[PDB]
Amino acid sequence: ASVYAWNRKRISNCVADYSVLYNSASFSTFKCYGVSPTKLNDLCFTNVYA
Amino acid sequence: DSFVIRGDEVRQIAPGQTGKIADYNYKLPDDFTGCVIAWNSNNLDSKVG
Amino acid sequence: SALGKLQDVVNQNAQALNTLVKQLSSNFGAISSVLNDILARLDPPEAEV
Repeated sequence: ASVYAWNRKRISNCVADYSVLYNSASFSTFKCYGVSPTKLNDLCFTNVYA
Repeated sequence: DSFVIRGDEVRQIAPGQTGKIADYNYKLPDDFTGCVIAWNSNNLDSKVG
Repeated sequence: SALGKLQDVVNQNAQALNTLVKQLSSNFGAISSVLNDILARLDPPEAEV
């Protein structure tokens, strides 16, 4: 979608492997603010939105 | 410490940075003292092939 | 209210202890008031801050 009409998708009731996101070199910018990138596999979340 | 990296990866040679060469190639300490020097080497470290 | 002086001392000490214990719940401008959350969520360069 365009930036004025950005698409928001809810993520819930799943187990997420974020290790495939850090190790992938396809992303020019992978920058996290309130959480470490390597600790994402060790935590549980709700209210996940993309 | 001498090495050759990409143009966009010069930001990752810094304390406290998240990156690819920062984690798996060259890591700087949080309390690092010293200087990082970077210069273009397209004339010498590149080949047409 | 005959024994107000002793009850006053007990109340002041209990209240001050309560205030101390309560001050742990404040983040003081940090992301969280829990140290375990910060240690489990962040890398040491920002967890240090």
